[PDB]
Amino acid sequence: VSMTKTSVDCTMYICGDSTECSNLLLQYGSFCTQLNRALTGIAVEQDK
Amino acid sequence: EILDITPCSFGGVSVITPGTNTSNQVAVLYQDVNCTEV
Ligand SMILES: *[C@@H]1O[C@H](CO)[C@@H](O)[C@H](O)[C@H]1NC(C)=O
Ligand SMILES: *[C@@H]1O[C@H](CO)[C@@H](O)[C@H](O)[C@H]1NC(C)=O
Repeated sequence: VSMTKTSVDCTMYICGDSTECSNLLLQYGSFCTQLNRALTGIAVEQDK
Repeated sequence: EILDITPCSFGGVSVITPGTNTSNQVAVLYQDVNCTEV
């Protein structure tokens, strides 16, 4: 019925403890923002 | 000597708030971490 809810942070996972790496990540647009909302919708549907 | 290394940046931050037309008060949800910042 329920699947294990996993919220993966794409800011920390992709670039560990690095602002300069995250500065290059912002050039990719919503790839971080969109995938984080995709896993967010999964955790919400598992609750529903 | 032997020193264990535990990475920093514990947990995420989730904002819990009612609607805009209700109130502007918010409740911050710290995930999987003890009260620290406050
Ligand atoms: C808030 O809700 C009340 C009651 O429905 C309505 O009269 C009012 O226009 C709403 N105000 C805003 C800012 O949405
Ligand atoms: C937060 O405090 C509780 C108190 O029992 C403790 O069990 C828990 O381990 C603390 N946070 C973490 C992730 O260790």
